[PDB]
Amino acid sequence: NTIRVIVSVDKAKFNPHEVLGIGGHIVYQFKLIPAVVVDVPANAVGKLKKMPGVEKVEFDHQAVLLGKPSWSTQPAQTIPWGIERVKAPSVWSITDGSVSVIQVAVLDTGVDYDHPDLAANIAWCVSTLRGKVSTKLRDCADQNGHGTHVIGTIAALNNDIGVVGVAPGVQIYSVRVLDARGSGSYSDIAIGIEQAILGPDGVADKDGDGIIAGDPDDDAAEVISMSLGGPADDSYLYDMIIQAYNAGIVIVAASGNEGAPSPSYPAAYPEVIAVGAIDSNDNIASFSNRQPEVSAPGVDILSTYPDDSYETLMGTAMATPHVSGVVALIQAAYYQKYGKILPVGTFDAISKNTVRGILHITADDLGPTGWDADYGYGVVRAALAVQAALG
Ligand SMILES: [Ca+2]
Ligand SMILES: [Ca+2]
Ligand SMILES: [Ca+2]
Ligand SMILES: [Ca+2]
Ligand SMILES: [Ca+2]
Ligand SMILES: [Ca+2]
Repeated sequence: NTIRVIVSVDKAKFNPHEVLGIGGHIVYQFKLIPAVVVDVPANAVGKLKKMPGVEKVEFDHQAVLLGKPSWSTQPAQTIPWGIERVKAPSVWSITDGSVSVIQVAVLDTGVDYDHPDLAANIAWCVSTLRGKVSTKLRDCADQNGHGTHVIGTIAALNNDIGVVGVAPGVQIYSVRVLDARGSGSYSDIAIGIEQAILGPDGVADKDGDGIIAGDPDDDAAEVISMSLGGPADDSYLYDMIIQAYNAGIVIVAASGNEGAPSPSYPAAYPEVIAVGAIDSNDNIASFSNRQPEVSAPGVDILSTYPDDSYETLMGTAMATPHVSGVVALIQAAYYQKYGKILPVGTFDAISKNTVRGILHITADDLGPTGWDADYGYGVVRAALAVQAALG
């Protein structure tokens, strides 16, 4: 019948009605890139490619969650091993992430938005599934569990129940881009990245000052966390990754669980921090795809899970939110002190002047000395990173 594609367009020359004319459907017109998600009959893909103003026709590829059940806890608050491993709790007196301009967007299976250990930190929920952007909580709710678990590793509340996140005061945007089985289309994921930049108010840079992340006048997230991965590198997705990066947003993603030689997408992009998984003995997990940028706890990870529950999962998906939490603590501390955020930085940054530079120099260097193919620069450490940021 119909196939989903994403066209990159010249906006002066492209007419969406010409798509409608061939028996297609306009799914989503991106605000931040010159591209449109459309459905067209198979027979019309040729006609699309020749339409005026159509510069590229790309097909809609699939990504999957990167977390699975490993195999449960007392009634009091438990501190999962990985939260102490990334040296987070000592930071909280300085900041636990509750600086008001900071939000972390988690693009995943949705969230148990009323979970007692998460609810006070869930600031906004949206779903982009099938290219239909919804802020109905019933569409945003997690039907899988994975997204709830990831968000609790970042931001579960520090109190007397449940668990606790790396940045337990930080505001979360849950952006639902993966269905009940944890599969997601690249189109929905790119609409999700866009929504994290646009934020609740639907405008990227509302006062027109060119500042998006770290502007208190805007509601852009400062961190986008993607515990998911795909095999394809598509130009429109990368264009959206670059918009986020250029908005000053730190992007973090799981390297993948295939023990493959390099990270999946979007982790593999230069502008994204790829995260590998360690276990509780500081060994790299054998499933962890290699050549990550940093590594973090990703085996036997206890966190929140629907409905008002807790679960132990494993995968590079569980490692990623540890790193996203550390980044939130870095930006929050930096803003608290200076009234601005740090630049994101690059894959090979090695200075205290960028988020990624801090992460790399303060990471616990494991296995062979320096960056290696298993650990990346090593295991992220919040207490040291914040010390570097503020120094
Ligand atoms: Ca913000
Ligand atoms: Ca708690
Ligand atoms: Ca906004
Ligand atoms: Ca602004
Ligand atoms: Ca401003
Ligand atoms: Ca090393």
